[PDB]
Amino acid sequence: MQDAITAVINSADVQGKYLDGAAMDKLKSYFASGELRVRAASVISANAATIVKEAVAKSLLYSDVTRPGGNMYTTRRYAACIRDLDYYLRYATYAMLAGDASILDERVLNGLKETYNSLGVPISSTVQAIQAIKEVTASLVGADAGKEMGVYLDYICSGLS
Amino acid sequence: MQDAITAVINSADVQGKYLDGAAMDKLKSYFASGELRVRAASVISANAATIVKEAVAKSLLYSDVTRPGGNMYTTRRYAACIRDLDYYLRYATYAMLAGDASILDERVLNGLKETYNSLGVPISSTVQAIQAIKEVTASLVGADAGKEMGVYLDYICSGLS
Amino acid sequence: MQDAITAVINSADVQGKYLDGAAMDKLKSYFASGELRVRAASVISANAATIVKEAVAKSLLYSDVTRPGGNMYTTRRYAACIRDLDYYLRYATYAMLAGDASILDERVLNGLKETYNSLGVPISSTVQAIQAIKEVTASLVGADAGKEMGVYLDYICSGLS
Amino acid sequence: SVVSQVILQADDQLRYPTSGELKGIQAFLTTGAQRIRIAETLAENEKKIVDQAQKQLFKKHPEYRAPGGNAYGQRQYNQCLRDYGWYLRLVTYGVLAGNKEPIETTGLIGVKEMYNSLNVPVPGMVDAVTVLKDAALGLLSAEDANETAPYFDYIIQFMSHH
Amino acid sequence: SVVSQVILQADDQLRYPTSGELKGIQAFLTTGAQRIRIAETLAENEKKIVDQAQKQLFKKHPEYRAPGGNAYGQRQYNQCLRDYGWYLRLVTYGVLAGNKEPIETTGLIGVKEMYNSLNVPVPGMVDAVTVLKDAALGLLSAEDANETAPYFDYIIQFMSHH
Amino acid sequence: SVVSQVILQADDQLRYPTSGELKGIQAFLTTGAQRIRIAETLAENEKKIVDQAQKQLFKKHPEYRAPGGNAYGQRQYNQCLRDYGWYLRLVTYGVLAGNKEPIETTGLIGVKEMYNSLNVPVPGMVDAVTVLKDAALGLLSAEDANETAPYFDYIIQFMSHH
Ligand SMILES: *[C@H](C)[C@H]1/C(=C/c2[nH]c(/C=C3N=C(/C=C4\NC(=O)C(CC)=C4C)C(C)=C\3CCC(=O)O)c(CCC(=O)O)c2C)NC(=O)[C@@H]1C
Ligand SMILES: *[C@H](C)[C@H]1/C(=C/c2[nH]c(/C=C3N=C(/C=C4\NC(=O)C(CC)=C4C)C(C)=C\3CCC(=O)O)c(CCC(=O)O)c2C)NC(=O)[C@@H]1C
Ligand SMILES: *[C@H](C)[C@H]1/C(=C/c2[nH]c(/C=C3N=C(/C=C4\NC(=O)C(CC)=C4C)C(C)=C\3CCC(=O)O)c(CCC(=O)O)c2C)NC(=O)[C@@H]1C
Ligand SMILES: *[C@H](C)[C@H]1/C(=C/c2[nH]c(/C=C3N=C(/C=C4\NC(=O)C(CC)=C4C)C(C)=C\3CCC(=O)O)c(CCC(=O)O)c2C)NC(=O)[C@@H]1C
Ligand SMILES: *[C@H](C)[C@H]1/C(=C/c2[nH]c(/C=C3N=C(/C=C4\NC(=O)C(CC)=C4C)C(C)=C\3CCC(=O)O)c(CCC(=O)O)c2C)NC(=O)[C@@H]1C
Ligand SMILES: CCC1=C(C)/C(=C/C2=NC(=C\c3[nH]c(/C=C4\NC(=O)[C@H](C)[C@H]4CC)c(C)c3CCC(=O)O)/C(CCC(=O)O)=C2C)NC1=O
Repeated sequence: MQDAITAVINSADVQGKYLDGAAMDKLKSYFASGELRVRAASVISANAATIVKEAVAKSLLYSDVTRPGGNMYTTRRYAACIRDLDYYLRYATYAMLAGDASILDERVLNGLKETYNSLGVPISSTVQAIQAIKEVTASLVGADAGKEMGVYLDYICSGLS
Repeated sequence: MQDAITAVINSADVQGKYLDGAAMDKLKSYFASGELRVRAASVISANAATIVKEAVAKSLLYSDVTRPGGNMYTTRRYAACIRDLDYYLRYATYAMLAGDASILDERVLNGLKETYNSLGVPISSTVQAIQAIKEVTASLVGADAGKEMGVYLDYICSGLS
Repeated sequence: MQDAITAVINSADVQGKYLDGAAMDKLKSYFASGELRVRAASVISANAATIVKEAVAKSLLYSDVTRPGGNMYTTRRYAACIRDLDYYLRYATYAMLAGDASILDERVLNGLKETYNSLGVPISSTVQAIQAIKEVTASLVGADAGKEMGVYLDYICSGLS
Repeated sequence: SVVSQVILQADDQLRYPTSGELKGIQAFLTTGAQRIRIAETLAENEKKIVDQAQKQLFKKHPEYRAPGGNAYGQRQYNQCLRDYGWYLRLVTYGVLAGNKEPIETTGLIGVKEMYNSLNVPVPGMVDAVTVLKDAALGLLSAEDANETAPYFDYIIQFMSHH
Repeated sequence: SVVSQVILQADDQLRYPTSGELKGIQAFLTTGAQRIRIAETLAENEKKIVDQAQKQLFKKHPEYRAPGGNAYGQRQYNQCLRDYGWYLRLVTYGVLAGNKEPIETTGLIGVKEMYNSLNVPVPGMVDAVTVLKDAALGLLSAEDANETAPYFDYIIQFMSHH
Repeated sequence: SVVSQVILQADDQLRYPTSGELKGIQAFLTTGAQRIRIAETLAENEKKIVDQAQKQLFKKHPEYRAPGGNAYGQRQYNQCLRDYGWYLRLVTYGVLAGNKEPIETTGLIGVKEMYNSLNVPVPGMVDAVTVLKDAALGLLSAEDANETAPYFDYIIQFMSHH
């Protein structure tokens, strides 16, 4: 994985260059965004279980997905689904903190689509729940932090589709 | 794996239904077949080595398969082949006892065809030997148990082809 | 793996035959080549680091490969490349000693091309370095041993292409 | 069922089932008619059983249907009754299989994680299945009640422990 | 052969062969002419060797060719003689390789499982190879018989154990 | 950087970053302006810094530019100056990242294997970076020199210890 600083450093290193003005401007942007990112990470950590249960209530409960024939039927599958959502929120928070999506490619999305397809986990419904996580999260961390989290939750969704 | 009872239960569960009359009739048939299945399993267990050596004598011995260039040539390959036949008989007996072929899909056939084709193990000759196992088994457990064992030995053969 | 003797034995065994005159002639050739092979193995072992160092200097140093954007840039990749060359020399020496390339198929080339293409390791430059290893080795072990080593170093190159 | 369990043990040990294991299977399979009678009696009486059970449950726990309670309001209360019918159905599966496996795989593994996420009190579920057991066993003969009680008990113990 | 054995040990230890291992290879490769002479002598005399051996074998074990015996009847007896020629052939491979490997991989791993499945007595095979050894070594010089005896002994010992 | 370090530890423990870890990230990110000033000062003065450094290096080690020395001749000497500029650049990366990671992954893992293969003395590299440190820190304020010294020291210690 890389965070936003290592990403800019790597782009320079592979050219054998010191960081130029444009590169330093990218670092300045990330350094200045520190308070935003750290506060949002603290809020999400403190509210992680609530965010997931509210997202599930909005997007999945009382639907076909939780009835026999649906992929959340059986307590075992219900719990597995919740666990997935716990994962997506935690890893999106990592990526938001890092200002970089690489940890998502390396540790979330790698072979995930094939795993779901083999098991019959519905992509459409999963993406709907992640989108619900995005909106619940935004209601708590505010508009500006909500946008950053939205980038990385959207990233996971795009990677599944 | 499932046995015949769990298979009927699962068909009901995925619909969120109690077992109806047709489902209960399937269970009744399986419960009534208990004596047949248990007796056959005891006979096969007691005679497992004899069944395999007699099948081999009928289908593979004195043929091209056991001469140089054939896949049973060398004591190492001869013994490996016997071991496969021991497997097929034991797992077919499990499936017969369970009244369900799922254990064959999960624990015998999974990746087996690919394994044989990579090693050069002849499918045709393997199927001939399993068919010989079916007929020797039938001679010992009788006509009726012989039919049940035949279903599951045939299942393995179809899975290889 | 097989050495030259086991290869000839296997060719006879799969036919169920004693070794005929032509087969014995192959064995005689290998037995007679013993002094050549053992001396070369001793020389290469004693000079393995020098051979690789000199090959790299001839084929890779001061080129695009060792500058940013090239696959040997960074001390980590530089050292990994050297380690590969150490491998190729050692396994070619095994194969030369055995008078048989099977150890190369089994322990060097197996999945190697795919590994390199996944990592972005350049095949062209690797093959150039191995060819340089061939010429440095030939300068030390002489013309006759050089030819034998050349067979197995060329074998590795063909396997990468 | 009982049969699968024996087979999994045998396969683990690379062996045929033992004479003892086969005798156990034989004994299980001769008890089929009783198990089917129990399953059909519970199925036929589901509405009556669930009604008796929910009446006792909410007499003990009226707070569940008061404001702020998890079963407050008709849609939520009706979903509780739905769950009740589902656990009764799982008990019939257990009785037919002769073991807890179909109950565990469908209704117990992850059950605490699920109901916690739903804000349904797990001790409430323990109390619910306890009076479900009372209602169901009351419709069976003494012999059949004894056969059936451990399947309810398994659910109750599972929801109580760890 | 001796060469591949050294190479496998070296590879296991991520190293070149040692000076000692190389000296051992050198010594093995200069003994090639002797090994080839032994191999050709046994090949040339196969029919005579197997005939002497089978005569002694069935003088000791006439029950093998009596009714109910594994070698009863011409087809079965001839298959024993076939096997005899195969083990003689494997011994020549062992002598050429300078180790037991070609004998073991073709004729010893799984040999007891095979002959048990065929109802051929493994102690009969031990006795068979013992008198095969006698017949074969009798046609070699003292020096060559000493070189060759360990390959027969390896077969005999393998079939006696486990 | 410091941020990814925290994230990797948290992920290893299947948890969110702790309040303590987040405080540490906050403190790091407010020190960005200083790190950028240091990086730009070293970049701007690269030629001057490398010149002072190489002058001191080859005063101590004239044998490196004598016949048989690794830096004998203009092409080789110029490649040394090239390497010098590269390590100065890696130090600026370390300062910006707040840890040694960008230095280690690009210029230290395998560094001894590389320079040994090039016949460049590793103790010469230790001496080279020592006087590079001297030259670079001399162009910074006292505060910034203290901030920057540990990144040079890490290189020096790495190249000293096996
Ligand atoms: C919930 C929104 C939906 C749902 C999900 C569901 N997922 C699984 C099983 C798996 N999910 C994962 C996912 C991950 N594992 C990881 O390590 C990571 C990464 C950080 C992820 C994203 C995996 C690997 C599995 C399979 C292995 C396992 O179960 O641990 C299931 C269970 C499928 C089954 O029957 O076994 C389900 C039900 N299903 C839905 O319907 C939802 C919309
Ligand atoms: C005998 C009828 C024929 C024959 C068979 C033969 N098989 C192999 C090798 C393998 N067979 C298996 C099969 C299984 N392994 C399992 O765990 C199971 C399932 C429960 C099965 C069915 C496998 C995995 C192998 C490869 C690994 C191993 O050997 O254990 C061989 C040996 C091939 C070789 O040269 O290594 C042979 C000879 N060959 C015949 O000619 C027969 C018709
Ligand atoms: C009734 C005795 C108790 C009660 C229950 C109650 N449950 C819900 C909501 C849900 N229940 C389930 C249950 C299951 N899903 C399964 O796969 C299985 C296994 C067979 C079960 C048992 C689910 C998924 C829901 C969520 C909605 C949906 O069906 O999608 C409620 C609704 C309110 C809430 O969620 O809090 C209630 C009230 N409440 C009680 O007080 C009783 C002790
Ligand atoms: C003769 C000294 C003894 C003897 C032997 C005997 N063998 C058989 C039958 C078979 N022998 C083999 C042998 C091999 N297959 C191999 O791959 C190898 C390794 C090189 C060997 C040695 C086989 C496969 C057979 C089966 C038939 C076939 O060839 O397909 C018999 C036939 C009767 C029987 O099977 O019982 C006999 C009689 N019997 C003796 O008494 C001797 C001690
Ligand atoms: C100068 C302070 C010292 C010195 C150095 C010197 N280096 C070389 C040649 C090479 N240096 C490198 C260096 C790197 N490759 C990398 O990926 C990295 C990491 C960022 C480094 C630092 C390489 C690859 C070379 C080889 C040539 C090439 O660029 O392809 C020389 C050349 C002579 C030689 O190889 O021996 C020298 C002289 N010599 C000193 O005395 C100093 C202590
Ligand atoms: C005995 C068999 C065997 C081989 C052959 C082998 C090769 C080998 N080379 C690798 C990497 C590598 N190989 C090189 C090689 C080079 N890059 C260049 O530009 C050069 C032209 C070249 C040197 C000649 C590089 C740079 C890597 C590292 C790639 C990376 O991780 O970025 C890797 C990936 C895993 C690792 O780094 O250890 C393997 C497996 N490993 C083995 O076990």
